[PDB]
Amino acid sequence: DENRCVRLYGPNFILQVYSSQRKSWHPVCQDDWNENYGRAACRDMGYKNNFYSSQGIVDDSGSTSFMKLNTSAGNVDIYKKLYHSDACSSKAVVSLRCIACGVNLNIVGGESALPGAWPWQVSLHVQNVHVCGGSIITPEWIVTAAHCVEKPLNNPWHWTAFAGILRQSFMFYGAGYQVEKVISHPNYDSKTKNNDIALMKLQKPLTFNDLVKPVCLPNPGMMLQPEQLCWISGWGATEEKGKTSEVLNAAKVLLIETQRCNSRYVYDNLITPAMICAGFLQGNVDSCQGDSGGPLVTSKNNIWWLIGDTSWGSGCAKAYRPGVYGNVMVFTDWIYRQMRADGE
Amino acid sequence: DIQMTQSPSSLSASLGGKVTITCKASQDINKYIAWYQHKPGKGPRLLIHYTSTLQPGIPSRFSGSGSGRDYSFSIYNLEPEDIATYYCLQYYNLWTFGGGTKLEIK
Amino acid sequence: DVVVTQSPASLAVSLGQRATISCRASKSVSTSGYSFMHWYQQKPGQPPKLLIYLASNLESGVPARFSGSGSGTDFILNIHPVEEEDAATYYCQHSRELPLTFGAGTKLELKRADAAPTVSIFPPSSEQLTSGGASVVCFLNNFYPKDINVKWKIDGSERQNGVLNSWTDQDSKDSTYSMSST
Amino acid sequence: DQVQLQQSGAELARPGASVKLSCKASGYTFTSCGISWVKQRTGQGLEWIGEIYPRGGNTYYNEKFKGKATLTADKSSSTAYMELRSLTSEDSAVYFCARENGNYDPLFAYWGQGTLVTVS
Amino acid sequence: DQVQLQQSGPELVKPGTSVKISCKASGYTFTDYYINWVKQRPGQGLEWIGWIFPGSGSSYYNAIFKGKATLTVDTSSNTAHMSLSSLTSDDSAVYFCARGDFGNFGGFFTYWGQGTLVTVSAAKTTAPSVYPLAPVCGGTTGSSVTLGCLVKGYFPEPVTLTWNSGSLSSGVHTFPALLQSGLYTLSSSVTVTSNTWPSQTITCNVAHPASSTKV
Repeated sequence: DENRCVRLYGPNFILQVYSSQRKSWHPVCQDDWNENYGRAACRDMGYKNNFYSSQGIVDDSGSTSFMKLNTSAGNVDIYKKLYHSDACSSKAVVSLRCIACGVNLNIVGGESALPGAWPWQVSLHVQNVHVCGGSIITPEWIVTAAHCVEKPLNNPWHWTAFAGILRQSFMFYGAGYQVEKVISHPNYDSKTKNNDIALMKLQKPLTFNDLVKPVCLPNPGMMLQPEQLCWISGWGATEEKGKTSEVLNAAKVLLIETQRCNSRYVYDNLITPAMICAGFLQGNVDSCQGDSGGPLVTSKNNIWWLIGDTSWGSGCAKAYRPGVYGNVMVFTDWIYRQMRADGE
Repeated sequence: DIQMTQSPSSLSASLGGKVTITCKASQDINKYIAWYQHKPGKGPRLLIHYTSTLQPGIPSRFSGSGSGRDYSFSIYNLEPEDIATYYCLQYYNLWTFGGGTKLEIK
Repeated sequence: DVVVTQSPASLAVSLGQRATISCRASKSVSTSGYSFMHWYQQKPGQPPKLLIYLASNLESGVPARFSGSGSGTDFILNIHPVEEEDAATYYCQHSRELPLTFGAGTKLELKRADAAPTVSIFPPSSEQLTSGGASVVCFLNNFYPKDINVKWKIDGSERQNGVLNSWTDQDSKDSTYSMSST
Repeated sequence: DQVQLQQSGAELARPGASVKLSCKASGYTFTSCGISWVKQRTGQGLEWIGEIYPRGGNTYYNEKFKGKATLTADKSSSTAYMELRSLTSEDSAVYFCARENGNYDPLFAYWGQGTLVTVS
Repeated sequence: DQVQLQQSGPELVKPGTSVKISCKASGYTFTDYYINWVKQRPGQGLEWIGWIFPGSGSSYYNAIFKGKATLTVDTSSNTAHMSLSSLTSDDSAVYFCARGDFGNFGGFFTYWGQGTLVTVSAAKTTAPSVYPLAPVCGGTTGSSVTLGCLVKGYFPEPVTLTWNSGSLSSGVHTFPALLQSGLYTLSSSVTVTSNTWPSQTITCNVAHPASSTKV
């Protein structure tokens, strides 16, 4: 089954369709575009009746060839009625937001977070005790780390997620959401964490208020700076080997280039293309133990994107040891596959 | 919600003549209008889709047209078989029907 | 669980003085930099009124005389200067964990110069005897302190039998008391 | 085979009760397309209730009918359902089950035979 | 748009039954704040029943009230309900609906309701008998004439009292009612200048919510 033949590109959510004739992705044209076609495209990506809006935007990508729509066709697929074209009647392409995400109301050495600042933050408990966190990306799905749900914890009935709550003493049974499924990455290597990402599904979909909201996943072609201004949060130990924090802290870290994070005085080429370091080589800010899987978000275009998820580290209050996170950008396709293949 | 206002609400037409039923939209539906027949108990039948196409096996005397927010649908040489409550449907954003028009001979 | 203990059970202070109410907890309520001890104020017939939250933060719309301090297990509420309107019951509340609990309260009292009651005797009205019941009511007004007693001299002869007394609360305008004997 | 969308027979129920209509579909891959429910009233003309997609259960509803209707489907049996709650005096319509041509052609070319729902 | 929490009125209910206390919340985004419930027996301090998250509906019941008070919300109308089950004599108290902080981070209640007095007894309702009180002619020394009103035998608390349709409030001493022989008796008084009593109309007004009794 191969059905990831449509995608959104970059911060503007430029809908694209794949053409084997040119073996390239071409943005769709806005002329004669049905909005129900946009709804269908959103469903074909794994969105349970989640559709925000479609609008025409002058192409913000770098494609000279487009995909015009044949309105004389009928009862065919999206790729069947789209034909290659080098221009648009209206100088605008299709922009497709398939969900309302990325809006928020606005850890060692990280100031406490206010309610509504990081609504996607999740605290996952195993035995009424917080093990690690995740990220709300959909009323049902959560993005976390694979090393969190290693055996014996790979069964879905151990876990209960507490989203919308910032206090760990107010996370009582009957406040969280039982997890239906836990879908770790098949290519997760425990010895050397490479594809350390995992999912979680809830029996009861989350209701989104100012306190609870999703975080946009990174579409392809997200031009991020070599040192982009990111944010982290979680209930980790504020002191090396300290106890779990009662309150949800936040910190302002900066992405570190992979070419620099693999030097000899650093993790020494241990970082694979599936991982992204963040933090400071000087130190004083990192995601310590207890906030694994936690969000690493970045703001761009008024949207917070799940850049990565906490994976591992060699120490928190240390220099030349930035936090290492999974590259959610790499895993977005697998995430979409697992979200589509729900039920079958 | 793309509302639609179909007029005239009813028309006593002349057999063997001509008639045109007007439908208008609350948005630009990119000519994604469809016209359905409605026999009293034989279920609706699709006649026109996209303002310019008649679903195969349908009389050529049926034809519609339009653009923007106002659309038209006309049928000439009226026969007894054409007595029905015609509707305009937009499938540009979700789905919406017209008000319907009773096409009764005079 | 945490049980807050609030002492004293009552504190009488002259106007213009400093009134200190102390609340202690079974275990520390301070963690992560926040001291979850909050102070309220309830006046007769009114719902409580959050004065201080998180043990040092003054709620908007509260006079600056009220002051909060403390950490861990020991907390204090200060009122200085004490105004006549400050006579109420003050509750300390912990929100460190669940279930949240309140203190037992500390009824505040105002010290003022003593005044004698303004006695009044009201023989029963016409409407009362139309049903066959009798009741004589005596009104004592604007006296201090509230530890006052009365006795009846119907026809000049002492009588106790059924005696019913009712006191008001410290007035916020004169800090005095009132009573009714019937 | 002509794509058939046999609906349940006409039903009646007391006001404030619930009626669960069914529309069994044959002649096409039930999971490939989507199924719509269209209301047909005397005086009020035709109306649109919502859409059910058997592949994943994705549902779309009209503003009026939120809560009043609950679309449902079961892929294995190959038949879709629509549940009406708190039926009242005005919920008496000939509800039509219609299959849209395709996911990229939301045209109601095929319709159910109709199920006259009346409220006591 | 000042925030307001408006509870229902007093309830006189028989032992063993149940009563549903409502509290309509207005002036703020309902789902963003927790709504707490607190009990207070007459002169006995406050007692935390539990809270309920309007956004999700998660309710925490203090172990004392678990199985006695059930918390539910009406998000559509922005209202919160509390239902007390198997009411006994002890259940009678004043119940306050309060709104916690923004995220329920601090767990402190900044806005409260007016309270809802719950009386739980099998006694039959009665109507107050108001007997206006006027001074004697043999004790009119100076000008400090005192006049009042007496309410006796009514049931149950509370009863509204007023003077001159609210035109007079200074010196209005309303004294608490007392359970005398199984019924509640309430009194009041007023002090004004002697020259005003004959030239001005001074009368009291009552309003018993249970059995409407203006007099």
